[PDB]
Amino acid sequence: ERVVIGSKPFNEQYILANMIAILLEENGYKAEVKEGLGGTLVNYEALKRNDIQLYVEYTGTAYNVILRKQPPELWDQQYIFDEVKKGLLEADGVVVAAKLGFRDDYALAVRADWAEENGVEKISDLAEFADQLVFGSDPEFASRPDGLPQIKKVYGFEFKEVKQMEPTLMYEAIKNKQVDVIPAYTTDSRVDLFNLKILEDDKGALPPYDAIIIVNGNTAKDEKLISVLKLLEDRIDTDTMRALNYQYDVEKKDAREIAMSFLKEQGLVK
Ligand SMILES: C[N+]1(C)CCC[C@H]1C(=O)O
Ligand SMILES: [Zn+2]
Ligand SMILES: [Zn+2]
Ligand SMILES: [Zn+2]
Ligand SMILES: [Zn+2]
Repeated sequence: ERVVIGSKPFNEQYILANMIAILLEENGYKAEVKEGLGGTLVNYEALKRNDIQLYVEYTGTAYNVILRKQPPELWDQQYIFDEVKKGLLEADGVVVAAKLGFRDDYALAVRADWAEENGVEKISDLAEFADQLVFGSDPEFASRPDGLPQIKKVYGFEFKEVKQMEPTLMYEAIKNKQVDVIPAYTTDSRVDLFNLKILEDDKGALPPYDAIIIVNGNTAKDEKLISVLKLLEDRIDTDTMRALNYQYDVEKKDAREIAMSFLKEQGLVK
């Protein structure tokens, strides 16, 4: 069988898509990573129509963006998981094959020297300044229901200007003062490297984003394939994902080679 794996445009998507490809290839499959489709909704549409067979999604995204479910009073990681697994199955036959073992959350970040000068530590501290700050979005956060609309609704403010750019460009943009705030990805060590400060989400606006492998209904009938995917259950924690991402964004290593090195070290390929 030919297995096509989707990807959103950033480090860990490339790495994990290649890591899954390698594992599937080791178990008799022909696997390929498909790049360039776009973001969340284009990948999920492609999965439903069988253009792709699986990709790496996140619980909070599936809940808010795909299932368009209503935020509960308090975010609970396992509740959101349980409802995404039920909800994806009920709606489109999509199966949650595995939990990878890490969260990659959106977290609002600013420059650390500015934050220290202004006593900013939490998102609600931004209220004073927000209408004078430029927001640098990735392709999705500005328009997603759990993005800037959710910050507006929960915290009661909007930024002065919104610019959108591909995910990896956010970190240099804020460092170089092209923007003042970004929805940094928490598995990206460029937050520390470029002297940025992640702010506490003190009013609990944003959900947990636990990485999960999702598979379309027809592909999931393949029990051998599902069981290869489950070899990765809980195997990748946040510090591991961050290390691998660094090898991609800073060391400029090829995603296939980063994945291959990890699989060998963990004994998943000999
Ligand atoms: C992983 N996230 C929740 C944070 C980074 C991009 C977004 C998503 O891919 O849904
Ligand atoms: Zn003002
Ligand atoms: Zn588990
Ligand atoms: Zn670890
Ligand atoms: Zn070896």
